[PDB]
Amino acid sequence: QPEPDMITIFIGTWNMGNAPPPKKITSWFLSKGQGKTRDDSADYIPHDIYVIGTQEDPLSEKEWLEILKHSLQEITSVTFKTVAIHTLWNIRIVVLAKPEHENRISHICTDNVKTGIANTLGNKGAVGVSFMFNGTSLGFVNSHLTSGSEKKLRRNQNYMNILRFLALGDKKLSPFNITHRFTHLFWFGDLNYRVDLPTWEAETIIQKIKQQQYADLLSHDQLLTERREQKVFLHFEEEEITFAPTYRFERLTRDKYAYTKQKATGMKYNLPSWCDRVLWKSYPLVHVVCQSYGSTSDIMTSDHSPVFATFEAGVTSQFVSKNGPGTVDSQGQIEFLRCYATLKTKSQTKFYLEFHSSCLESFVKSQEGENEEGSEGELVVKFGETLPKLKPIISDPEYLLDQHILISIKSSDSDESYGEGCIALRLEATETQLPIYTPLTHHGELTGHFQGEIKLQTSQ
Ligand SMILES: CC(C)(O)CNC1CCOCC1
Repeated sequence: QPEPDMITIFIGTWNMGNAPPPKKITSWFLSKGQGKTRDDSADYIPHDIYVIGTQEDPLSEKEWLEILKHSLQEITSVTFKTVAIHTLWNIRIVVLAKPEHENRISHICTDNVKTGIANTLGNKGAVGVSFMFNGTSLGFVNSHLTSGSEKKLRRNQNYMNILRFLALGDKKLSPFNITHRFTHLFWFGDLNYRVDLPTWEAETIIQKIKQQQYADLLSHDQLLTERREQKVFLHFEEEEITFAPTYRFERLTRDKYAYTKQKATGMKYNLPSWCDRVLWKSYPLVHVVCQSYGSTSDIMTSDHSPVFATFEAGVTSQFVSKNGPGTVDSQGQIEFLRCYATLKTKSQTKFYLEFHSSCLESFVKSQEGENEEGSEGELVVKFGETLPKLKPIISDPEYLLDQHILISIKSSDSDESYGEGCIALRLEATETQLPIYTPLTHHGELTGHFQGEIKLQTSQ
């Protein structure tokens, strides 16, 4: 039985509106409805992993697991295994996997983050799951962010609290938040970003939706505009949206958007919006392809429609050589030339680098760089030719070229990371000086850049 080099992953997000689901929800898991939908010829093919995020979920974990498992069994004739389930209030994530994957999955973590303070603490936040699939780390986040058209800044704040405080993946990666801990990170949920148009334009918006003319609406979508302006979800991807707004519907039909202000809405309008979203961030030069992104048309118990997304995701095998793991492989090395960090900090401390990677027996600290001033005011930390030679555990190029090096630039004074980034070893050549680059972020905000050259020696 060969190990896979690619799996498919289903992501669902559904705000259930505190109502039980209808008797049949199979269209969701089949990626059928509006948008980028899955070919009928694939309907009996199971995805490898199904990750289901709900919000406003009224069901017990047991109730929902029985619906999900019976749904997938009806579709695929496979009895899925439960990898993990975690619930914060009415926000839930379920991870299900094909039985053949049970021994490939390990290091399962779950966590939650509650957002807001006093007033604004009590129902919004995120749940998440991580695990290893053979040699590949996978992370999944289901968030229900602050509601209301005039709270986009709060949503952005909720996002930063979630990525700072959600404790998933390898704790040894102490400088790194969830946006650096995983080969593939999927973040989805009722993110609650709205189409920012005047209230008076409500019937015009509905007209456009009925004509399937989304362009003038997506240009006002707050998540797209906040992402363009680098306010949120920096360095994540989202597939093009080609499905109607998923909120806010009258229940039991999809023929009507309920947008007008009511006591029950706090006297707020709910203009039709793409509240329900799936984004991802994968390490550089790893295969990840979105093969569906859309909404169902036939599940109408909630004021939201479910959203699906599916992905091809590259994965690697759990490599054993005669040498590593449990020692170094002397035929392997990673070298760095002409390297420097450019930082936005207004502070003057010395800095050093830390290199983290599962291809190393443990993380490596550099010497301090030499600080200089850039021509436009910047701090430039020069490492030149001074960075250490990294000694990987395995030298085989079929392993090493699939690996990544995480970099943190840390203050000598405080040992606090000022920026984090990631370099792929998927090079065009070995034993050859090649340019490398990563942006540097901290708390998911851009803080600088790291650039230079790499020289990678493998056993070939
Ligand atoms: C690295 C690449 C293949 O050129 C683009 N892939 C992106 C996928 C999602 O996260 C950021 C990287």
